[PDB]
Amino acid sequence: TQRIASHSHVKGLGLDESGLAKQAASGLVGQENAREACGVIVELIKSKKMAGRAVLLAGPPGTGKTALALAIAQELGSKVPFCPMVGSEVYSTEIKKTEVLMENFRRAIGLRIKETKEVYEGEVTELTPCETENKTISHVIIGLKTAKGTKQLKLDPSIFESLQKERVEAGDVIYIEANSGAVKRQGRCDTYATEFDLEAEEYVPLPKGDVHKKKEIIQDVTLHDLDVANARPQGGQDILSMMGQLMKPKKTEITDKLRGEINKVVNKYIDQGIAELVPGVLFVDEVHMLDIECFTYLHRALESSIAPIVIFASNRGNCVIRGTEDITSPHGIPLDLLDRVMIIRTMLYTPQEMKQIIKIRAQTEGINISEEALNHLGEIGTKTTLRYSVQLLTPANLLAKINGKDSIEKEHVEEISELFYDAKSSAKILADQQDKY
Amino acid sequence: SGAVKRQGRCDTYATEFDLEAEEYVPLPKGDVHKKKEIIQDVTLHDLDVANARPQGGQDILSMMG
Amino acid sequence: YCQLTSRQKLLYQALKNLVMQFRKVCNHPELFERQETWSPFHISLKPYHISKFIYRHGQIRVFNHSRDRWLR
Amino acid sequence: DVTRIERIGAHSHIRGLGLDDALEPRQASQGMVGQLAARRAAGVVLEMIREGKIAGRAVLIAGQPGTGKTAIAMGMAQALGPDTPFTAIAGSEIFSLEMSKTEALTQAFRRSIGVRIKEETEIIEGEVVEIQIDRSKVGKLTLKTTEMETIYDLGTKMIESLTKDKVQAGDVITIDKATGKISKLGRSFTRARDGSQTKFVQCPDGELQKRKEVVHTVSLHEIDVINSRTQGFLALFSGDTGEIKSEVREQINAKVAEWREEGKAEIIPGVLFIDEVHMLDIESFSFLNRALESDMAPVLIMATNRGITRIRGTSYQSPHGIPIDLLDRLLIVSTTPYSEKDTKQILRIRCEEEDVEMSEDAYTVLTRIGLETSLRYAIQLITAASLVCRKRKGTEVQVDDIKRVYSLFLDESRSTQYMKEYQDAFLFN
Amino acid sequence: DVTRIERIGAHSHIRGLGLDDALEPRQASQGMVGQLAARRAAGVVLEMIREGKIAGRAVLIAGQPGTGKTAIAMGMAQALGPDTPFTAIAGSEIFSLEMSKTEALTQAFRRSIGVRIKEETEIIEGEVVEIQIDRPSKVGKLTLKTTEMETIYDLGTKMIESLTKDKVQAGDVITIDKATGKISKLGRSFTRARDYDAMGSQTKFVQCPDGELQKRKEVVHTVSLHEIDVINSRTQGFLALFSGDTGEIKSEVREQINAKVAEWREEGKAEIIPGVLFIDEVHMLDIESFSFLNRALESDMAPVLIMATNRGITRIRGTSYQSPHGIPIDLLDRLLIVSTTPYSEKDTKQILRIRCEEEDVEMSEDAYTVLTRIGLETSLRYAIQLITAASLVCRKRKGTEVQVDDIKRVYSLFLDESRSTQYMKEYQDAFLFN
Amino acid sequence: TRLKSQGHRVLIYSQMTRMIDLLEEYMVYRKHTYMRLDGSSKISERRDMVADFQNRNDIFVFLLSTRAGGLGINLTAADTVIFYDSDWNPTVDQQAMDR
Ligand SMILES: Nc1ncnc2c1ncn2[C@@H]1O[C@H](COP(=O)(O)OP(=O)(O)O)[C@@H](O)[C@H]1O
Ligand SMILES: Nc1ncnc2c1ncn2[C@@H]1O[C@H](COP(=O)(O)OP(=O)(O)O)[C@@H](O)[C@H]1O
Ligand SMILES: Nc1ncnc2c1ncn2[C@@H]1O[C@H](COP(=O)(O)OP(=O)(O)O)[C@@H](O)[C@H]1O
Repeated sequence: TQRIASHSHVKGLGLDESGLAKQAASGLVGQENAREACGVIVELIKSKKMAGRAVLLAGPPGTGKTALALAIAQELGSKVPFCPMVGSEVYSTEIKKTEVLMENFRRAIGLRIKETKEVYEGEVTELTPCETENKTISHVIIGLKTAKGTKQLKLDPSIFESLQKERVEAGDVIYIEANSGAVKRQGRCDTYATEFDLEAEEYVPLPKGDVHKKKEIIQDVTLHDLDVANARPQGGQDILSMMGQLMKPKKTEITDKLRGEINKVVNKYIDQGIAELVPGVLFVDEVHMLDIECFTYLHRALESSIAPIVIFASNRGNCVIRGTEDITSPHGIPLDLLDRVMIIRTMLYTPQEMKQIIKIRAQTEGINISEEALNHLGEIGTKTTLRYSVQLLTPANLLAKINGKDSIEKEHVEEISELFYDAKSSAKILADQQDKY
Repeated sequence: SGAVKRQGRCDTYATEFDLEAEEYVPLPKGDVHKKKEIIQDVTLHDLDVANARPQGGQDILSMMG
Repeated sequence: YCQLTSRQKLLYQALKNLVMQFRKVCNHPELFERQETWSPFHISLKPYHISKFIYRHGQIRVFNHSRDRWLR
Repeated sequence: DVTRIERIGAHSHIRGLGLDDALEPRQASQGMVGQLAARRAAGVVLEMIREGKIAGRAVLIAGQPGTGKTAIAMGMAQALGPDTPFTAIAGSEIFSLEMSKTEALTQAFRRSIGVRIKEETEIIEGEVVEIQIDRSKVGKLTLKTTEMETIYDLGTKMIESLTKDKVQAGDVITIDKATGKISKLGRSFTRARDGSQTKFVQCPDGELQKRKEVVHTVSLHEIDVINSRTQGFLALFSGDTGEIKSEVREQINAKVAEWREEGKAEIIPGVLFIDEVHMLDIESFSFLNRALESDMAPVLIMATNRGITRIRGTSYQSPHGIPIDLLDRLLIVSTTPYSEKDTKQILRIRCEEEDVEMSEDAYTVLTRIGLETSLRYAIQLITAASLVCRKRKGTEVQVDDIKRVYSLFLDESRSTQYMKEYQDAFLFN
Repeated sequence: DVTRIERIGAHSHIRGLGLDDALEPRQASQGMVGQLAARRAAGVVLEMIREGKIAGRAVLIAGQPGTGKTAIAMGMAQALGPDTPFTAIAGSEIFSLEMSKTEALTQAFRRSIGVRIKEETEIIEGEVVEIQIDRPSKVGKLTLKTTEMETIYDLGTKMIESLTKDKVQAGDVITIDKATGKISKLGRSFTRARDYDAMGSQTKFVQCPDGELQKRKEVVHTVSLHEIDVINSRTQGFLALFSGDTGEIKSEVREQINAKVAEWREEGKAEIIPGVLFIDEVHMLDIESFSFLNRALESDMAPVLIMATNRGITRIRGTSYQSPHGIPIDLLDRLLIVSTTPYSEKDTKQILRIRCEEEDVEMSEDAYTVLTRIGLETSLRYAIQLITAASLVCRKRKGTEVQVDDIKRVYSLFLDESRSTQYMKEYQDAFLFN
Repeated sequence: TRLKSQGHRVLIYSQMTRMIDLLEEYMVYRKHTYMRLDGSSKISERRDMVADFQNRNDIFVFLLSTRAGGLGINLTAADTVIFYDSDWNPTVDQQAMDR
């Protein structure tokens, strides 16, 4: 089955129709003000009429900021593209640090495109090139045989170059498209498999239906994928496109002229109405790790009119800005960007609310825990941390499977908590032996 | 220099075809052969650059370049 | 007794959001398309436009071509 | 109803820069309110660039954070007018591993300046009634327009171009007499009867064959890339080009100077714009001086929000985050903060731009929020307030809903106050 | 006398964790001795990995230098079994000038997870009787012989191109795949190759096969997610795997690979198995890789990982503030800490006794007193090196039993780090950059 | 596949004709010979297909429908019968299995 994930049990924000936050819903408890605050945010993203908005999440580590981000990601649905990003990902040797942040917007915004394609496919009965004086091939003559009928068509020397590229021979089934110009080969027909007792080529049955068929194909592509396709000529029918296809795909920066041309052609597609554009959501975790230069570019980036909504996550308080060497700023974010972003306050969980999280996670892991072990795990959790009691669930279940008990017991929790060490106790032990370290 | 450039087909031949791809220009005025005096100055850096690495600018029509 | 699949659950649940087509689609996905030919999306960009003057006087090889002869 | 690529931003609520023939700014014009002296100086700079008789001059914009000088800069860019070179860059964008900082800044100075060249070419366009081809190959076609009807004969190359792209009866196309590329613009309504049916275009009018003058503006960086690389379109669009030799650029400068001496073409100075220049390296800070001292240089404007701050790379504290060498090279225009009376006007025009209906108590309390806190925070409050009003189903925003949004989102100062209480639990306080 | 590529090593003698079915630690088993707490915890993580129902978990091991923190990881590594994937990486290995550290981390996480795929193919194996080819398309026949049955098959165009490309002549035992199309020549027949042309080529000989000519075989393989991502990212990049030139793979391709692998798991043709990622001396890793590791561990495909920390209360590289174990509180609190108790005097004698059976060196009873005292005053590693060199000098004296005088000889030849520091203090003024 | 090591006769009863066509297209790629029985082909082709079932080579299975396969006659060599689903009629399973 599916591997259990830490955030897998979170199905969303768990909000009612009035916008208020229920006590326990969608696998989330507490943070009523945060969830109720996000209830307007999901209505903004679903409204789509506003852009260039950034919402910062401020809270202690382990308070579910990332759970709120992924909860919004699950609340908006699968149609709304959601792009996670970490502050350490923007550093790359191939491209500049700014190009990553600029490409994350095109990768955030999604686009739905409907493409009408005309298809010519079937068995090839005869293929011959024409000969014209300059010994050059001006035209190609290829007949097509199908169960419905036979029709002879003429092809261009480029399509013939793709056929000879695919090693197409008489008696094989091929796939030909017009607008794209690419040529595919399905394989040899099954009727000829009897002449050879042993053959390397696999056989496919003869397809059915008319040779020429026009069909609509709805595909979802991202403006970053379009931006890379227009950036480098990886695909194509050109021999240089084949050589570049053999070359290594290193990352390169995209010019603002190409970006503006993309805005032009996509704007024309919107004016035609064939393409449907949907806004994306860009998530940034560990924003305090981002450089002051990345924030400097984020000034113009967030002020951009086409920028999708960006959510930030800050788990730290006042800290020195990266690269400044002197000035320290609240939440690791300088006052310039911090003035623009919208801050959401997150509060620590209460001792009563922690036990419910321990119970929900214990049920998610598939473990049966008695009320005594639940109260003990809650007690030690409030003594140290929630993450510790969350991590103590599985090993105690393992000891239960070893001893044969159907449920966890106070001796199992006591033995597991005896084996594992808390960060506070370990940090206290490091003081006595610190001289030996 | 020994270079060869093609300006286009003569204007007198433009009336035979109603549609022709080749452009047409009038007969250029002036002598067939013109003697002029040109003094060209070339820095050492351009020479050392062209001779430093293989030029590869012989034929732009090549796909490998 | 055979359990259903993701295609049967999506086709059965999404259809209720003739009714005999559900009874015919319960055992196998005949109504919905299980196997459909897929091809990557091809995009063509407007070719670059360069002026005639930019073609004649555009390149720097035509000005230094004699100087480049002296380089050879 | 369809969502365009552009959406309402901070600078998008204003269109153009309101001015007068006497250069006396109105209180509210072209969406902008206040800053009479700032709009007057920016208007003087705009008239200078529109004159374009000089080159290599810099002017700096200074002001407190939240004064909207970036908004007056983008509004000046909108009021600049079409068909004029403009470039917007940031101080942090010039840093790249692919290209050097000097080649990137110089590349920006190249993209800013541009050249306008006018030509003339013979292009045929119209509806094609019939096409006949006999296989060398000889064929004739009929080109019909509303005014006149003509018949043409094709050569070998024209027959090849016709057999390359098949054209049916009565199709409006554009045939170029120079390159030979045949492009089909559309299909006639009556002739297209009896297919894909992609588009329909009416029969053209006027003379069939005309000589059109093409006005085409090219960029110096564009020409430089085209000449340097084998294919300058693949170099520029691919982004692989970098570290272009300065000798080729100098030769191109001399050739453009020869073009201006011939007078066949003209050069149009561009407008460079730099954002967040308070933090920048002394290499670029020093290179701007010589780049402006060059013969042909575009007119640039730079924005610095911060005040006196230590520059990057040195331990010296420069005034306005810029060294005195660059400060003395340009003129500074300072902007004053917005008045309380102008705050509610900005809020009202943002209600008209964002299509939000609020009350006078809403404008009053939000004006108090503009007095105690920056206006940007209020502009961020109303946007989330409209949605809460929609959830309340009311046709007008209420102060209670504004209190709900104000309870949902907190100011940076408030988050600092709570972060002072929880700061010990936070990491690396 | 034959020496393999593997040689005796510090952690190489451990054959496993030495655990019972109850998972309770045994004092001496599978080459490991002592430290019942960390042995039991290692049993918990081994049983957990063998369960494989939970993903995205991190286990940390801390203790004093010389407590066997690496010996435990090698114990679970050898006790995990060959069929389960295991990966051991170091913090300095993920640092590279070609690719980013975070990309190397993604290669580690996607590298630890193994994928097992089974393949059933019908191949033809027999001795060639005759080979005939007709070239005008070339059409020829191939006659084969086996002890059970003699067969005759017809060859196609691609088949003749493959055989002629492989230089196949009559009298060679070959293996042909019908579906794949590959041909592999195993050898030649003794009797059929006894009479050959005057060329006289001597290469190899293989006996005639028996049984059915065409048989169905099952060959199982395992492919890494990083391997598939490199192959499909480089567009026929099979050479880039061994070349290592690939880097900075796009994330969209990785996402599509994850979705396609999930679809393969739904189909049941391919199976996914968990894997272990061992990291030693993680305290020197940059804090950026920690911030990326905390959020990157939340993925469903993120395997469980095990880190080790030698020291504690030390500032992180790139930051001026000290943190416990050189790790931020987010990660340190994000994973569980397992402390290792320092070894005692009683266990040292048994550890030194393991080298007697491992290295096949007979040790006298009087050598364990002085050698054990050297193990108490100095490092157990220096005690093991003293055992090795003591056995070398023992062979130099040609004795079967170890003598104390030889151990005194080695102790006179090699000095402890503290002693080298003591002499380095006397000669330190003459030394450079004192 | 478990019946392949056995090698008995297998008959498939399908109420929908499209499922029989998809069963023929899926069974054609498995190199498994079979025949389809429906109300489409003529009584001559159905008579030849029914008369060719005696000592049939390489064909271990047969395709049938509710009414068409449950029409009449008999299958002598048929043993294993598999029903795709119910025919929504009483006794139709016993009558279809009677063939
Ligand atoms: N309100 C909540 N209800 C249920 N589970 C929660 C809640 N908040 C946090 N969690 C769980 O706690 C775990 C750790 O949270 P974490 O991501 O460390 O929070 P933060 O991102 O604020 O540091 C998450 O896997 C999440 O599922
Ligand atoms: N003339 C104006 N009229 C109305 N609003 C303005 C004007 N100038 C600036 N603003 C407001 O200021 C905001 C942007 O301010 P910004 O340019 O970031 O200030 P600063 O340049 O000091 O950082 C916009 O949201 C806009 O609504
Ligand atoms: N449990 C054990 N059983 C046998 N030998 C051990 C054990 N633990 C450590 N050793 C021995 O101690 C020597 C040094 O261990 P070392 O690698 O310094 O431990 P650590 O990695 O915890 O510092 C190794 O050569 C190893 O043979």
